[PDB]
Amino acid sequence: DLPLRFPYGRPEFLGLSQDEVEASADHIARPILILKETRRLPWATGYAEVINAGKSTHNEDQASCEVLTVKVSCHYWSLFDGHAGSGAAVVASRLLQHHITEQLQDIVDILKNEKKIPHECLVIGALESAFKEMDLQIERERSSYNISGGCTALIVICLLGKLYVANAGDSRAIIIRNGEIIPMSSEFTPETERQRLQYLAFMQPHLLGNEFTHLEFPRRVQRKELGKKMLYRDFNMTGWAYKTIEDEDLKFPLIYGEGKKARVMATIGVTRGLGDHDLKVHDSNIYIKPFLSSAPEVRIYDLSKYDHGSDDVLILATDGLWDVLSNEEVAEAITQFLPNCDPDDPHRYTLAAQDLVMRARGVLKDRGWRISNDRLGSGDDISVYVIPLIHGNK
Amino acid sequence: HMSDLPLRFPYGRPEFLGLSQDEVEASADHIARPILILKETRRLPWATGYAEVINAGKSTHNEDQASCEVLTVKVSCHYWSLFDGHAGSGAAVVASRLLQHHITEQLQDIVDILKNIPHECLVIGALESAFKEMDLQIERERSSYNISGGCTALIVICLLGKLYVANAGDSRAIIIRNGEIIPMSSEFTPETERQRLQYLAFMQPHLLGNEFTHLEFPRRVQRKELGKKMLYRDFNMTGWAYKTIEDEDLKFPLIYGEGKKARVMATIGVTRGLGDHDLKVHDSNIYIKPFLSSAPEVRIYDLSKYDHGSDDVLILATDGLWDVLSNEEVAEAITQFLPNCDPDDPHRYTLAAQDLVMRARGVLKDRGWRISNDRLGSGDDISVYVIPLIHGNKL
Ligand SMILES: [Mg+2]
Ligand SMILES: [Mg+2]
Ligand SMILES: [Mg+2]
Ligand SMILES: [Mg+2]
Repeated sequence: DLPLRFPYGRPEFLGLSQDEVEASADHIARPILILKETRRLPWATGYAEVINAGKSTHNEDQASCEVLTVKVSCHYWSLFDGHAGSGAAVVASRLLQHHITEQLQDIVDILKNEKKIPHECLVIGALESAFKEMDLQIERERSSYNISGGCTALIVICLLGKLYVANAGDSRAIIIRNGEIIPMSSEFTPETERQRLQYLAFMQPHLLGNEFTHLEFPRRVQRKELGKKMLYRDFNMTGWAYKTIEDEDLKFPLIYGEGKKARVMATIGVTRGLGDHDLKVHDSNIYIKPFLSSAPEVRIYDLSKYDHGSDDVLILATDGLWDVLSNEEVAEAITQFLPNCDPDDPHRYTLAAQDLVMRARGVLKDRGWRISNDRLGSGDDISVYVIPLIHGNK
Repeated sequence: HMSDLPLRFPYGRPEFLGLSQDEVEASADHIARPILILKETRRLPWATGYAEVINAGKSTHNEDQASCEVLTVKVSCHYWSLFDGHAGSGAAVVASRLLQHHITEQLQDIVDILKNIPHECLVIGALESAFKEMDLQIERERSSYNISGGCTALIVICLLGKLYVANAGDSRAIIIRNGEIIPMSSEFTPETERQRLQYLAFMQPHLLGNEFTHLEFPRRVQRKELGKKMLYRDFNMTGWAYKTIEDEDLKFPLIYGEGKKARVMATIGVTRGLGDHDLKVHDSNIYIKPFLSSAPEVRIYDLSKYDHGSDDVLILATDGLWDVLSNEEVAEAITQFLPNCDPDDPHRYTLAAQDLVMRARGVLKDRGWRISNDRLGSGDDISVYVIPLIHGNKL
């Protein structure tokens, strides 16, 4: 009905032209696109991506990477895993950096120059406000532009010799530094956020629409067990204890499923990010957005405290990577791939990124996408940054 | 009112001290501040050490309470507990007598699973429910008995070779194992709980009674700054950003202060525990209890992954100790003291407990109580358990 805020596409730094773009969206070939060696990114950052194995017509991942000027320079990398549409992810790929820039400008003069407030806390609050302000802008432009769906957001900035990794979703950032894995992010899923979700449904039961219960049970409760004792978990418990099933325990659980496929209100499997303002429950007028948050967790890495080698890297990747490769596998692939490349070859990290995507996507024969050890490959969109920390050395 | 009701229990010191009430009287001296230790004639489970000392004058009674016994689930469950009472001794006395019965009963619900979802998660759950049920019982009995004030609750059980440390308050548990400090709990303060507190006030603004705002500011906002930009911090923020000050920012902050002066609606400086069901904001009608919680955090230490020594101890203490002694000073004091008593001396850990209390309490000057390096001594009630992990070893 309404116009697109921006045309759909792939990251601008891939310099694709719209016929290249549609050769990319091949669900059976799944071509791995990489940054052309002729186009260098900040810090010679490597990038690689690939479309899902069928579940959405378009690659709903997006990514932006550039050097911001704050009136000081600020390096920037972003990944947005869109869902239920490409809209939010494209909008955030273009506009979040503007919000980050505006928030940093409020505080840039404190940075170059009664609760005591460290300067990092100002930078963190600028990122925190920037995510909040990117939402809101999506919220208010919903009714004028077709900004479909929702997206997670994972961004990194390098400001004054520190990395700030700010995550609101289930993408993941890790540093691989001389083989050790430094996690720079945590995921926001119905699993990791259960207590927050439960407590909010408890404090505001009208958000459940008399269709869900905020209590969590080992398996689905059917009227079969009404009046029997059963294990339950409330927002205040990490553990389990017994309760007599008392009618309302019959409703669909607010949190259901195990692990990576736990879902809030039978609908969404990630609890933070942007968009999803009008997202409702399957065939229902219950809104999901009260339960989601745009608020990112922000972690800091001081680049000045370590002399990083050619192989010490920050990996940014959407769940498409991490859904099949552990942190340890990614570290093993990185540390085994990069020593085979000339350390002064600017393409190194793109090829490392291509290696990671390859190892998560796999090869399609007749048994579906398989990676190493005959494991199912990832059928999701996969986007990978490989950021060489050697260019952040003081 | 509660003042018209009889006491649920008479005031006393921990039962296991076997103090006659002449001895109890002798112990509530605020000038000599006598350090009470466990009589060698009364052994505690695991030869557990215990020492305590009354506050320097800020309340007529020692408002700490402590309970130590071997419970039986119908299996054996060792139980140590500290309650830092406030605004009265009633909650802490009641909790020191009745929380164990809630624990026993919640454990009975899962005892058959234990000796025949991970099992730890069931023990954890029982503790979390027991705390909720010890509150609630206080909440109902409130109407028939004078269960004054509130208290924090730090408890430890040993069940089937694991220690569960359930903390709701600002007492602290640490293991000192071969000189290293293994933290077994986190305090629940207006600072550590800021975002929970702010978000609850955001969700339920009626809890502020139009006297408070949920936003935090680097200092108290003055009316003079209406319309100007100021750093603020909201519930979803760890950092600070700018905002224009808008009338509602002039209300008194929900969280204001730093360290132990940090307070919630200018009334309470600890945010978890039992009791306080009728606690109200300083001169007013705003109830504090909606922001309080009885839910402990539970941490597990597996007593089989390590063959513990004579000097490997779990230290439980109320903030009377941790307010003037850091974890490392406590570790310094344990590792310096315990090597100097016969390993087979059953009074070993009570003496270490006493030494900890004494190192926190200090000596009396014309200026007040001072510890080492002319530092100010603790003026609070101090209660310390030294629990020797050697008694938790395999087999
Ligand atoms: Mg997606
Ligand atoms: Mg994905
Ligand atoms: Mg007290
Ligand atoms: Mg105290």
